[PDB]
Amino acid sequence: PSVGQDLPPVGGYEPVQWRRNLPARGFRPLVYLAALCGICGYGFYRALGGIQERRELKREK
Amino acid sequence: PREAAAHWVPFEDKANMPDNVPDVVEVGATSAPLLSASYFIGAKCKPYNDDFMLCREESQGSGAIDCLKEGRRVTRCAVSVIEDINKSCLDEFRLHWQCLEQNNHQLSGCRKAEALLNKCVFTKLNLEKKIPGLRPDEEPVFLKKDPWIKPAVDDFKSVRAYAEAKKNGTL
Ligand SMILES: CCCCCCCCCCCC(=O)OC[C@H](COP(=O)(O)OCC[N+](C)(C)C)OC(=O)CCCCCCCCCCC
Repeated sequence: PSVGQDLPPVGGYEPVQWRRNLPARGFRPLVYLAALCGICGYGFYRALGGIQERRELKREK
Repeated sequence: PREAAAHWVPFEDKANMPDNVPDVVEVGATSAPLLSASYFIGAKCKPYNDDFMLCREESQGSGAIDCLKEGRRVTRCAVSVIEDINKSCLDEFRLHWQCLEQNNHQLSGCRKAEALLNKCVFTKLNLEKKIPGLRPDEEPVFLKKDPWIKPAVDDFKSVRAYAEAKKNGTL
């Protein structure tokens, strides 16, 4: 006979996940390129404005 | 002229000026008050400064000893303007040069004190601050509102005095 043996459940276990699960995340690459362009352009706007004002301060001094 | 190199000692000369040379007062302001007053000195003493420099050029090598009387005029005019500032606008002038002493002598760090100083000097001395060489399109930076470059800490006494002047209506 068989009494007290480790055995599986009558209905079985729920299925486990074994297939590859690496979902794609993130905006499309051109969105990141556009954001980089916008950040750099705004930074250049600020930096060149600062350089020009610094030159006028140099004139005053 | 180059700065001194490896080993040097400073030495003072104890002689007096030759008695033929007429004596003159010397400017007693230090670097910060002088920088604060520089534009007013320029405005008032331009003809004498120009004459002194022209004399020096025309002397063609003997300028120190040939322009002493022109230099005497230059120094007297500078002393006169600083005396006038000390008589009519001392509080604001002191605000401005103490601010400069806190801000590495950068005029951009002291615009609030400078506004009061300029208004005082214009109303009681009829001197105007002006930057030479700009076109009418170009805006002088000291008149600019909302500048890119601002001081790290707006000067305390200057902020208070500026707000008070805005209440009073002087500025
Ligand atoms: C190859 C580069 C081509 C880029 C063309 C972009 C022109 C867009 C028009 C906006 C300019 C503007 O209108 O802003 C003017 C600004 C700031 O000057 P301001 O003080 O505000 O103007 C007042 C003029 N004053 C001072 C005489 C009174 O000037 C700039 O420098 C900012 C230009 C934007 C940054 C572009 C850099 C591009 C990235 C370079 C990476 C190698």
